[PDB]
Amino acid sequence: TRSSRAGLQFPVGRVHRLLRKGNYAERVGAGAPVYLAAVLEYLTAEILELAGNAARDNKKTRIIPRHLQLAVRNDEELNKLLGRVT
Amino acid sequence: KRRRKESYAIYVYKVLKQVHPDTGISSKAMSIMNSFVNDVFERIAGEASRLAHYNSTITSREIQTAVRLLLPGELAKHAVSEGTKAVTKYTS
Amino acid sequence: GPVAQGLKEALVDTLTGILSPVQEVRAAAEEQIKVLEVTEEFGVHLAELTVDPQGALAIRQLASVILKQYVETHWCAQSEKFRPPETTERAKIVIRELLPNGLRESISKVRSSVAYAVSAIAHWDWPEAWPQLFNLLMEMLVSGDLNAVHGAMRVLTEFTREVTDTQMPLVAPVILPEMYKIFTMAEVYGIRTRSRAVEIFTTCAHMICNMEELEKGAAKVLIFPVVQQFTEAFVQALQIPDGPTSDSGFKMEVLKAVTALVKNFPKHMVSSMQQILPIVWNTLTESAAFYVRTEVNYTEEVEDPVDSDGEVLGFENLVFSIFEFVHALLENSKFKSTVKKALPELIYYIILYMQITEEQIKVWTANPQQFVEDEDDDTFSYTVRIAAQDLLLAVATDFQNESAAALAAAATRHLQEAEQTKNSGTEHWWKIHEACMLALGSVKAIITDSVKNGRIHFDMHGFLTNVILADLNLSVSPFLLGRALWAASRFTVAMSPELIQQFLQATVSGLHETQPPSVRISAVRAIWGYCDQLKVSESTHVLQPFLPSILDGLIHLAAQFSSEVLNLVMETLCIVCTVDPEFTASMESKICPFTIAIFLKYSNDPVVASLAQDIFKELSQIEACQGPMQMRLIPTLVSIMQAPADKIPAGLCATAIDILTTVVRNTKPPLSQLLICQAFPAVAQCTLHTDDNATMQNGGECLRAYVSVTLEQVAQWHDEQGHNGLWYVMQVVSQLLDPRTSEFTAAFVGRLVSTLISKAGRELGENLDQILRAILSKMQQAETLSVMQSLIMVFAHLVHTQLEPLLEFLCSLPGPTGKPALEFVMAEWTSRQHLFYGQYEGKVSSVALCKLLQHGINADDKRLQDIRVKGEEIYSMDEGIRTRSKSAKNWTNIPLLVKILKLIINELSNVMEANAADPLYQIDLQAYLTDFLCQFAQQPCYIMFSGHLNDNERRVLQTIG
Repeated sequence: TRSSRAGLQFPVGRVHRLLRKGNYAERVGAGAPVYLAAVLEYLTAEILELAGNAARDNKKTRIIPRHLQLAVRNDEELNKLLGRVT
Repeated sequence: KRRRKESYAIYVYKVLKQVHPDTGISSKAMSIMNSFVNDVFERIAGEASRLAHYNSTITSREIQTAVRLLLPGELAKHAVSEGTKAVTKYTS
Repeated sequence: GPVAQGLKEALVDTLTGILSPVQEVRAAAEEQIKVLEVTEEFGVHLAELTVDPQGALAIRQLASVILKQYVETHWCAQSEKFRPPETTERAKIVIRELLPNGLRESISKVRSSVAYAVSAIAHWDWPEAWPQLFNLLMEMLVSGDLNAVHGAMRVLTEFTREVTDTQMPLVAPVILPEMYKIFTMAEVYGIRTRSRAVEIFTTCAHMICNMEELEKGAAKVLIFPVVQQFTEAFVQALQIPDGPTSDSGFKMEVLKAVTALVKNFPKHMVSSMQQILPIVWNTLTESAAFYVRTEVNYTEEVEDPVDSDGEVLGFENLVFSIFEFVHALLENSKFKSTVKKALPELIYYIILYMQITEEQIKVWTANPQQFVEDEDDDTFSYTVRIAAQDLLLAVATDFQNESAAALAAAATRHLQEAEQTKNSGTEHWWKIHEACMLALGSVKAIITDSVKNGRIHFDMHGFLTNVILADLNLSVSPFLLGRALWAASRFTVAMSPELIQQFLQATVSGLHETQPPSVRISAVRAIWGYCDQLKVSESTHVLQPFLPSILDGLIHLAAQFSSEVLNLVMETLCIVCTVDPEFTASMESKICPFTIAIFLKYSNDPVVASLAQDIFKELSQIEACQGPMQMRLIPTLVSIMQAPADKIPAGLCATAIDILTTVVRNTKPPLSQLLICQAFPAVAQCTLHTDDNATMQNGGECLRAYVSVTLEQVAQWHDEQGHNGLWYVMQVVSQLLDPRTSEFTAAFVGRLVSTLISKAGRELGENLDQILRAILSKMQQAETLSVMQSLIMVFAHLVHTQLEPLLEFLCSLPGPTGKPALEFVMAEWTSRQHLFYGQYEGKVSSVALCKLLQHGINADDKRLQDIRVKGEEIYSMDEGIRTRSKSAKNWTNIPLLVKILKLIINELSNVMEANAADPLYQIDLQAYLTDFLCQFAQQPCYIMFSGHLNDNERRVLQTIG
């Protein structure tokens, strides 16, 4: 229900514990996992949308690793984002 | 190869069925998504962590900031739009 | 056709030519096939040559090798490593009709290649272009030809990983029953084939898990009834000793399948756990005994008196899967109780797995850098030893008190058994001491806390004396001696004064060059631990007499090692400098020349430069060091800043400036002529002549430090031309705000301008306007938040000191707009206020907005009122994730004062959430904002302001009144 009242599919609870269980900080607000979870969820929706778009553009019904690859590279911002994160 | 710690597959799958309800995802593609989500988390958790000293207490402000240090252009704007909408409904 | 039959004879001729000893025929055949590759039926002919069972093996082998590579590179035009031409629909149909029969081939190498090619095709063609592939492979399994099942199973491993939720309802019910037959018929099918059956089970289960936890009713109908039969078969197979029907790799796959079911279908396997746990426990303990005999204490040089047909492959990977199974139980709210109950025995066997192996001894002795890297707490290495240690840290974090009592009982037993082993003449008895000391030190906080509060039975003083101290005076292995120095430093809090004296003495002895590198490295870590713990405890007095010998030991070690050992010595040298400032000052004459030499020698390495910088910082903060070190360090920094940019390594100059800034920031004015007449000009000149953004920014922060610390001396200094210090600051402020250069040149200029205005400003007062015009022109170019915040903060500061002149000035020019510059500043400021970061920068901006709002109301300053800005984006709550594409397929404009009121309410929200988890510094922002809003809500203007607030903003106001 914690993710449900945040309108999120991704798990606010588990994100909260991953933050606490890490040597990141010694205090974390209830609003941090909510925000971060929505961001993680927003990014996967953006990648899945473009990767599924590419799969649909080849009249395929399954996303495969090449479709994720095309979605990222053929989008300037997602390409820019994945270079700094890798 | 210690303990790609978390498994977000079931949640990646839910989000997939909202943007493309009739499209599937293969095992290797899902594993890549899970690695990606795990990486973006550890990077936002690195910036938002080092920044808590410039401001040691992480909240919706310091991950929103680390989200803008890291995301470029519209990805950063929409991310903050989806993030702030979550916290708003979460506190309603 | 006749041309295809001749193009195939050409292929055969080229293949036979590639298989010839005469290099001429092979070099020609190479150029030939470079052209045949572009033929339409190239792959078709290769497919025929490979599948037909009567051809020559040397041809079939070759056609299959090239067939695999052809399909990998030509089958899909959207492939990454695509090579034209794309296989035509005509050719694909033929090749798809052709290869399946080749999976029945008697020869293994050919059957495997045919299978690899079939999997490559299915990746692209299933289910749209090859709808019959699944029904086709199932036929091969049940045919009865054992070559058909080997080929089909080798394809089904990859195929099932291609199946999605859409097709799984049609694949899982069919294939899993056949995987059960193959898995349980150990007398018919080989180990590798039954192992592939487990792979396919685990793959289907992962997919079914995704579907089930989205919409319940997918796991009852597809796998749950067969989970019972499989789990039962898995536990039966886990008890099979290595032989004709089982080996480590196979047992690993079974265990991973069981672990996958525990993580994905826990509620459904509660009924079977009573059977699984004892069996995996037998696997855990037996594998420990086998690991210790075959890895830990195995000497390769010993010849067996009796030969065996021995293959024990992938045993290390089985061990890992055992730990993973335990982690799975630990991560379940219902199953973790069984680990908690088993901690004494579990931790006993964990310690066996943690022992140093003979191979590890070989590597670490040969490469001390690996020793530093492998034995770091944040190491990326993954070994049985490290994995075992991680499992210990997990149970110790989840069951703090039960782990302390369990680890005490485990170590006590191990040490008892180790005394017996030692008296039997066994050389490697010490490995149990080393592993116990490692274990206890890894979780030192829970052992000392439980011993202090008398919760556990453990002779701490006996452990320190009879194990740790005793082993320091033994000569059995440098890795025992080194582990003891480390372990002692972890238990500093539990040591008697007599012990801390002996252990510090032993640590200094551990540094000397007569010791092997691992010992000296261990001693360095130990010294770091002592300095860190005795500072926190305010007990550094016991450490003071050892500092002279420690310092000499660290400096001497740095002269013999580079790379990671040196970084460790530099980190430890730095913390040593913070123990006794009196001592550090008396040893400045050697610390500072040493650090400078390191700084320059490894000038190409930023990690060392930053560590050198950390030491310089600690010296700069000690008054008695400043004079002597500056005469030493400043000439070297100046040398760096005047050196040509293309000739010194990247970042050295920027770090040199930061070191200088730290000196200036910490020296009380007046500053030496060394800092004013040599350093200040060099840094100003370096900043004005550099093309590097990092140097420029640091240069400005350095001049800002000069202006902030000793404005008088900056003014009274002149060059030969008459230009004074404030002249150079102005020129730098000009270059940083230059709209023609990068945006980032102004990333920190805001601080310089604000400090310059705060200190001088009046002095050369016409310049102020020229700077503000430059700021505005720079904001037009700037797009990044950090830069914009730096600039906008200049005007935010002026709101507190020159509110009316600011509004007057900003309304007096258009700026880079067709509107008053005041419209431009407030438009950019209000649209970014919600992103500003900084506790200080937040207060300045927050109350500045309150004062802008308070002035625009108490007065009728229509320069503020008449302005309109962006307000909010109106989004629906019953819509999913708003992606960028959803934003182009579809913002309010409101009075400035309304937008400002909202930003203030937002700053209150963020400050409330942060707590619930200029001299303005001391004001409680939450109290001030709370005070401002309550008084604001009662003014008559609030009536129409409230109507503009949204639900979330109104909620925040009800929280306060």
